[PDB]
Amino acid sequence: QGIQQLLQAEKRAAEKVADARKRKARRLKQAKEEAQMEVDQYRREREQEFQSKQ
Amino acid sequence: LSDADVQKQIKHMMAFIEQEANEKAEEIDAKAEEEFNIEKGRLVQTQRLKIMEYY
Amino acid sequence: FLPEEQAEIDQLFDALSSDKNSPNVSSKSFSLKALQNHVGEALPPEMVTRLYDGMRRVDLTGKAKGPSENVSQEQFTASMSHLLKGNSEEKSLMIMKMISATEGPVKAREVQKFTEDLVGSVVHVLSHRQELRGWTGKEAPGPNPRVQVLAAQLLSDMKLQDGKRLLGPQWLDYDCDRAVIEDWVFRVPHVAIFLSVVICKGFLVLCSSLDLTTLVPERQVDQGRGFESILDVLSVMYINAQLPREQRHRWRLLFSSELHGHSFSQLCGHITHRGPCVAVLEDHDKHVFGGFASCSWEVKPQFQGDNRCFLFSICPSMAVYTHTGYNDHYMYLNHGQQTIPNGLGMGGQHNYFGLWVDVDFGKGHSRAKPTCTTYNSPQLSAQENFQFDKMEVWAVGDKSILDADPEAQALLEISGHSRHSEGLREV
Repeated sequence: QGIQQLLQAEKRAAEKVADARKRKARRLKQAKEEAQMEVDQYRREREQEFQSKQ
Repeated sequence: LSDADVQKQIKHMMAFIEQEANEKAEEIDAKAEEEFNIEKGRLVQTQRLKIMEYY
Repeated sequence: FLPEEQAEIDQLFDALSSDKNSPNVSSKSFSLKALQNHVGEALPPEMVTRLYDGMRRVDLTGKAKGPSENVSQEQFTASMSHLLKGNSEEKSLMIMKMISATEGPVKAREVQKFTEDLVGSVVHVLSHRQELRGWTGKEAPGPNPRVQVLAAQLLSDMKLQDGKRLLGPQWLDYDCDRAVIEDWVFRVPHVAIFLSVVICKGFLVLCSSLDLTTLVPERQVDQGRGFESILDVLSVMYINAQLPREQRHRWRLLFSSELHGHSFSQLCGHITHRGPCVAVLEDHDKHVFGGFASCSWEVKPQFQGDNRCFLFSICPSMAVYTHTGYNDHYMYLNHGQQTIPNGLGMGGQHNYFGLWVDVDFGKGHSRAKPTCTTYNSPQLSAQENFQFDKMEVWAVGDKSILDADPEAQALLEISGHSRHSEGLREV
């Protein structure tokens, strides 16, 4: 039917945002570890400071 | 003749305006990537000003 | 045609076919030597030849193998019946039958050459007819770089039938038939507008029901100050297209860095409370960008503005980014606080704007790294944090504290505190 099957299109509708909020709660701590990969950018100044000392 | 009119009307909402609740859903993924870059800036611009000032 | 217009369309052909320098011709027809005569210096040479070979390949009867060698009134009135009043199935017909001497789909490399053959000529007819209204954007010796980057913007709406846009060096070799150019003249209004000013301004048909007040705005600067702008005339004919229609006629000067100092306190004093205005600035790497504010600028911490504010781009590329409604963080203006940022900002959020001008004037950022949030707009500048020297704020459409209180200057002198400046300030 229609009103027997409209919520069957709405449960699939509401189950597309819960993965959009679970990916949003992941993307915060997804690359905060790669926001510690700027402590790999500290290397290129240190060997360069070892290069100005060289 | 009668079912050919009621098969169109169950496409009025099912894939046309209920599909846009799925289109309004996956553009919080444009809003969550902007928050991710704030913390990516907020942790670089508090430490890259520190671990480069040492050198 | 109306008989007001049917009068002066034959009054152009009757004076043409009576040429004296071309000898083997009759009274009913002209030849191509006199069509490059009355235009004079109002059109470039690369278009007056296409003025010939776009009108000559009309088929009127239906039997001939191609174009006729003498253009008659039947072959003239029908082509303005295709262009000046015709429909989309008729309009791009005289686009494609101007390109190749053979019929067929015209290739995607040589529609680009025609697109840079048209927009270099609208600035030739409008300057020779003296309708610039002050907007004389200086031509570069060599090619004008704003003719080039404007012409490829129109070809971005060129939707081939595949659904995939023109990308990479395979963008030159598309068999673009009448199937695919006929929505392009439907989607892009300016390729329909610019043909009505290259033809109907040198030919001087005064009965034309166009509007030239709303195509090119009027530059209103105060006199006495020799002032050149950042934006030349093809750029101010680009930004003027995406404004509301009600405001497109007059662009008044509000702030400019080479006349009113290089200060943010002058910027915030000249553009506050002056209605909707277009801020446009150019950094060190020749990247012109900016944005438009829909309401007045007002100094307050809150995010002000509504959905008509947009960001654009001119000199790297020409594109316009309207609102997306994810957030209403539209405009921003703060003037000397310490917990929230001090400057001008549009898009994004606090410290993550899509366009930001700081109080330490000549600096800013467009930190929309993937895109922006309010405007779906990219990183505008070349770097992440640019530096600029020229800024303009243009409105669209339409004493001091030292002399304020005479009791406080009486109490300051009584309390022992000096003046530090007599004979240094005026009165």
